[PDB]
Amino acid sequence: HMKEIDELTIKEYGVDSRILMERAGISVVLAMEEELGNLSDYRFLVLCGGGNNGGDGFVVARNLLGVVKDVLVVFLGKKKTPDCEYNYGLYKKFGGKVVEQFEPSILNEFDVVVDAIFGTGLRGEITGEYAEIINLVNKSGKVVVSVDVPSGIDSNTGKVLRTAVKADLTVTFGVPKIGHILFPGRDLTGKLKVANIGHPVHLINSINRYVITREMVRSLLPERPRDSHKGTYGKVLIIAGSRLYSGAPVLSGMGSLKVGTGLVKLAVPFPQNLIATSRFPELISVPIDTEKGFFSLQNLQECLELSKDVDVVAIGPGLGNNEHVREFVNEFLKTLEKPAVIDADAINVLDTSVLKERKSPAVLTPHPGEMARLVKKTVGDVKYNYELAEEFAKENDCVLVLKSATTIVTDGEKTLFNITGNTGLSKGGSGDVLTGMIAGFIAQGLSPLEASTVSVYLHGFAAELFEQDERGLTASELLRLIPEAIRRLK
Amino acid sequence: HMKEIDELTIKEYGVDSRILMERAGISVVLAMEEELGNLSDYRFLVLCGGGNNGGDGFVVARNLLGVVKDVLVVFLGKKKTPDCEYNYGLYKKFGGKVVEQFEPSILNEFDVVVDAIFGTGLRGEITGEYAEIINLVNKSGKVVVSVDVPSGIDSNTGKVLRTAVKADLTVTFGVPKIGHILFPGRDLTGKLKVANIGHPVHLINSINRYVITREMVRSLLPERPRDSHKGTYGKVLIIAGSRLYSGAPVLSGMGSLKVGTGLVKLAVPFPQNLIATSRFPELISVPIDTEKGFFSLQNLQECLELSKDVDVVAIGPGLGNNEHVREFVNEFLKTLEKPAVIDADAINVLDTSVLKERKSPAVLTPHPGEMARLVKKTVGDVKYNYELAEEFAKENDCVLVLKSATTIVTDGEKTLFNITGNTGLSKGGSGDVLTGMIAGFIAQGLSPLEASTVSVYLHGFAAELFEQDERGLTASELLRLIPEAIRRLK
Amino acid sequence: HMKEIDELTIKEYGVDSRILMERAGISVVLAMEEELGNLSDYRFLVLCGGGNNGGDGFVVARNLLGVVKDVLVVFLGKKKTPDCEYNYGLYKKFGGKVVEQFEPSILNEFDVVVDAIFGTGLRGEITGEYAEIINLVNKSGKVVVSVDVPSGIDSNTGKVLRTAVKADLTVTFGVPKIGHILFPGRDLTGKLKVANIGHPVHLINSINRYVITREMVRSLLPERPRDSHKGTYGKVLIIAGSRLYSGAPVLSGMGSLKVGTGLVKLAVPFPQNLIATSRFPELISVPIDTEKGFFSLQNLQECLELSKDVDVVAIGPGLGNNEHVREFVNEFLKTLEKPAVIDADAINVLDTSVLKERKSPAVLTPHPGEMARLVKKTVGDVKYNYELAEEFAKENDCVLVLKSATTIVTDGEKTLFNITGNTGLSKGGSGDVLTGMIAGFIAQGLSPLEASTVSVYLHGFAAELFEQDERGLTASELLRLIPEAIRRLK
Amino acid sequence: AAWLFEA
Amino acid sequence: AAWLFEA
Amino acid sequence: AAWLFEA
Amino acid sequence: AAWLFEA
Ligand SMILES: [K+]
Ligand SMILES: [K+]
Ligand SMILES: [K+]
Repeated sequence: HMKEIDELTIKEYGVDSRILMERAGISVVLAMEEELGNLSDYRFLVLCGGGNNGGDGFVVARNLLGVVKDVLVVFLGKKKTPDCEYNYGLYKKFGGKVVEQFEPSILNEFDVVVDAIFGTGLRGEITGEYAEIINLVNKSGKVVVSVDVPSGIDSNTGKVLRTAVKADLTVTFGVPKIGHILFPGRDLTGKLKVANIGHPVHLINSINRYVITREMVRSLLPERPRDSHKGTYGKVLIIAGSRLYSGAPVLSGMGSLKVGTGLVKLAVPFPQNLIATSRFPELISVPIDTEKGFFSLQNLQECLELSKDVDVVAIGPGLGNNEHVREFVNEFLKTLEKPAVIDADAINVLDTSVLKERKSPAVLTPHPGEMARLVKKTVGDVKYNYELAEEFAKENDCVLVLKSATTIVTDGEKTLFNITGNTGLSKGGSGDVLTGMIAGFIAQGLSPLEASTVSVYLHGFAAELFEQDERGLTASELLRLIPEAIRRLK
Repeated sequence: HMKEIDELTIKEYGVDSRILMERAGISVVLAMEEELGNLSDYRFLVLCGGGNNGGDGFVVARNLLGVVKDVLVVFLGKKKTPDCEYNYGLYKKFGGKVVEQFEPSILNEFDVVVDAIFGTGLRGEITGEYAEIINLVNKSGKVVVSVDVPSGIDSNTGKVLRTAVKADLTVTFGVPKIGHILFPGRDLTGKLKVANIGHPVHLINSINRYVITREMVRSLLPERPRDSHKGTYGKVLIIAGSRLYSGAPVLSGMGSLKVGTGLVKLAVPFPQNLIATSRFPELISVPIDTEKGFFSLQNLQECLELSKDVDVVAIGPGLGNNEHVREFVNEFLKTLEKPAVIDADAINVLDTSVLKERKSPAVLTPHPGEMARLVKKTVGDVKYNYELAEEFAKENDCVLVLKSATTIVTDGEKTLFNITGNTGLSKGGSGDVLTGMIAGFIAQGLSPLEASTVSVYLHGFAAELFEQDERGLTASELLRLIPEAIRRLK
Repeated sequence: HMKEIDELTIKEYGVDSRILMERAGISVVLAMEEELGNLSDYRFLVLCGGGNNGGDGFVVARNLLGVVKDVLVVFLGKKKTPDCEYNYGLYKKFGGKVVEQFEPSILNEFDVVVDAIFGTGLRGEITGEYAEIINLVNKSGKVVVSVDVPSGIDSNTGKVLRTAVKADLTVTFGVPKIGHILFPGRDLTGKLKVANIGHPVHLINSINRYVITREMVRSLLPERPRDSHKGTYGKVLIIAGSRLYSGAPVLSGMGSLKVGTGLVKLAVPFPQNLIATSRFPELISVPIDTEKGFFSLQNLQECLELSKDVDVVAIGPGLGNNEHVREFVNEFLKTLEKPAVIDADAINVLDTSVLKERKSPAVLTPHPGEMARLVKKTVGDVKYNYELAEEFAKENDCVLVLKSATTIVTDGEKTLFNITGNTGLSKGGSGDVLTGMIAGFIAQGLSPLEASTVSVYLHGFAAELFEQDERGLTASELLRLIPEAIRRLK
Repeated sequence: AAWLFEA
Repeated sequence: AAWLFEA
Repeated sequence: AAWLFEA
Repeated sequence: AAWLFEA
């Protein structure tokens, strides 16, 4: 944890807290200079609370003195912490101007607002003056730079505590906080810079929750040895589709192939299985004879036989949710001694007892609506709830990939956040591609957690490479972009 | 053979062996200069055995004396052959420094390792000192230049004899050796230069095993006379698919068309035949009425009738392997008096007696797993086993195309190696394209061996032209790239 | 003064000395990153004394820990000051490695030497270990970064105290020191960055000795109002030349015109006066009838009459030094009630009593040889002796421009240093151009100190704009480049 | 060029 | 871009 | 330009 | 690139 990293750095390593506070403020100044160019033309309004976030603000304000056109600090707190007091005292000795009353029109005479009111010490809702001032800053159209986290964002959840500052730039210290990563906070954060302010690198690295980065995904990508054959790159079985949902299998299957899997087999009710090969004849699409266009227990043995020859099985996209599908999915997963990727309708009928009793690994890929149904809570209680995700992964021995604009991937010990992608992925078909990608990377030798990490990243990055407006992106275009995403990764 | 070419050049043509050894060493120096730029900035460590490979090394070392920053030779053998001794003596008279003890840290003071320990005279496994030194060179991160073949590669098989040097550059003399061409040796070889060291050109050319080159494939490409019609460019019948494997026919058929065949007809069980024309309506896809979705003897007469009007028949992709398919394939090939291209499941059910009794020609296109089953050996005993391939071709009167990262194409007298391609071809569907390409070129007038040569090359080159990461290549993208490969060839 | 600025910043403004020390170290790290690119590939050797310079080094070393390949500190002092001790303690708690013994070969394992042995606290000559280590660093060919001033440079004089470090990069704090500006120190300094480490801007600005900068010279350039005539831009009289030195007048005269003076008149012994107009017919070159080719008292009245109509008089270039020239120069300057620019031979015969008794202003432009003769000292005692220059300016009520690779311009209260130029100016004729430039800017309305500041700068910058090798630069080419220098200034 | 900031 | 350094 | 080397 | 020839 990061506030415990500050403490250790001060208390055990012996770095004066004033030194850390200085480094924080100057980082803010350099970050603004990098974003705004020469600062000397700009007039700055620094809004400072009475805590250490405000102390960081006093450092910023003092270091702009005599270099920029004008600086004014509006001090909004009651008491000052010792480091804030020290730095307030420096600002004044340096000739700085402070006021304690905020006049609505004061924004008119400034170009940049530095928001140092509340950082990680925010507790409860912002009300009264603090709130009226945040609302005025938000209506003002000025350039806003938030110190640490925008004021009003809960740094552990990304939730807005009644009201919050919308920043163009946020400079944070040590590591990104969860509140910069999850929405709405990610939105309010604007452009995020992470500054090194002198914490020991060992401590910064012992942080157990990470953003998935290009470097991390590059080093997880499996090797392609030249002397290889299709079996080197594994075999996937996808169990999917129904008479109602004939497209899902094709998108999942090509997801596996486009990430480099050697062989992909679909098991799909006849005659919907022919849809896949008419579009992509590289796929093997096995006809399953069903009574009414859905998988049922009558197909259990055929699907277990098809599983013997593969490395991983993906199940769920387009299966339909009725009782015969439920019987089949749960009896299948109960007997399949292969890694399983469980998506969509296989999640909706899943009995979680089945996951506990399985020797083999599983990845579950729900959206919040599916996760809500699965644990019997509301969407609002599960959305971006990474602790619930961790608990669930740990209890059921699986990897959980909880999909949203920020996707959470956890196995219970390690939790990762993905921030690639755009709103083009908020469209049917896009989850089916991801399920294939995951199965594909598992087939190639990646562990389930590694497979999930690499896939969520590349799936989002592929979407960003679409040439036209993102809202026109479809799952087929996304498939086409996957090999470009992989190439750009290296 | 090449070691017999050295002997003849010395013994019958009368070139002093010292002259050949000199030309070999200086070629190494020029090759390094071409790869590294000006050599004068670099410190060189030359590892020399006691054989003629080491003698080549002494020539290299002597010719770097006074031109580069530093040269040291570590002499690792016991005895010296006469030419090595002569050249060791020259190195010393020239002021050269030799040591006989190798200290682990000696790598620290050098930039380039010239590996002249063992060439074609390697016998048995490398152990003890020789091995510890090769392991140290491999862990050292220096630039490595191997003389002739990297030490530890069997120059006749490409196999690693316990341990071998991994080179950035290998300079070989006269002709590439089989060990540079087959893996793992091809991998260890790094970039390969073939130097002319003065053998008579007549002898170099009488070598009976060749790498397939762009020039060779260009001169085999058939002519496209302007006054032509579809019949000029031949007719292919492809017998393929089943209810389980509906995509294979389409990929084979378009393989034929994309290389320029006039007409392609598929014979495919109804209704899987409709898959082909829904994707590529240029194809003719004949419905075969079958009892259970597989070809059987009941279809024998229809397929022989369809064969009367064509120039070549390809059979096998997606047929399935069950006894009724076996009866049909063998009775068909027994009566078909047309050239046949035999792939995939037609190989798995093939009775080799049938090939012997056929008047007409055949090309067989197995991967090592299929070749293993066909001759009843392990994959490890058939992989890259070009002598077994030659024997099989010769006994059965066929052309054998044994697919792998290096593909071997032989008719028993002439053996060719293909080194184009990449790991994007290690994916289902890619073999089906090749089968069509071959049938296509046979239809256009190329002999079976010529058709196979041109096809393996262009199929690999098409893969290399994929714009994005190779692992995302699919057989459909490959089809699209074939006409570009043909254009770039000229 | 700057060490008094540190004290005030700590003692009166209340900035903790540890904070200033931190800011200093991190500035060094950013400066290296800006010069070397990404630091993570480099191994760093930090040489730390026991004073605050070494403390700055410990800060550098600690901030590289875990970010770069390797850091080692060689601590070379006995005691540690309190801030050095604190920062040494931090380095170790952070996992840093320190040694106290320096082995000659230790340089072999590092890429960058950070020199934090002695800064402004250097007293007396460096001997023994400190010296052997500086000599080894100088012979080593590594990249050297000096903290504050290269160790061994006296920061008040630029003199080398027995031996000194030759840096590629020097990062200094607050302001450049005199030792970075004067030679040999300027040479040893290499590329100089001045970092802001948090001193109040008011104090940094109260520094009474400055480097002449482009910004300063831009704001001193006189205005060219559109509605103007030649008289707007003033009139210069140049009294110069002799039968021996016929070129000097022409170079001085064109110096005035090229900086924008309206009218320039030369008074030159007949017939050498005709030389000027044959080269530059824009000049007015008045013939003075002399007895033997030199000015003498017989010409006093003609030259005073010619002075009535001008704004400034330059005297000295090419006059010759004999007693009749001495009588004339001193009686002339005694009666001329106009600003005077006094150069070359007018300096060599000058009686300094004359300067004291003059109501009107003067600029003297000696090189060290001329200044030595004028105050009756050795060249070595006057060269770069800015305090002597200040005393002389103040006693004699003049501006002194003491020419050298760094030129000093002082009126006794304000002292400026010029660092533009190159060795192309170490050639006869180049001083004569400068004398004209100065007279010219005085004629245009600049005060003598302002005129001298702008001229030394532009004269040096013109030299830097020569397109070919600097050693081939002549005074005529320099004249041609002056208008380009002025244009580039804006 | 990343000692101070990560993007 | 000159808050930290002068050239 | 191929008398000495083939690529 | 000068081991064999000087111009
Ligand atoms: K804030
Ligand atoms: K070798
Ligand atoms: K120093």
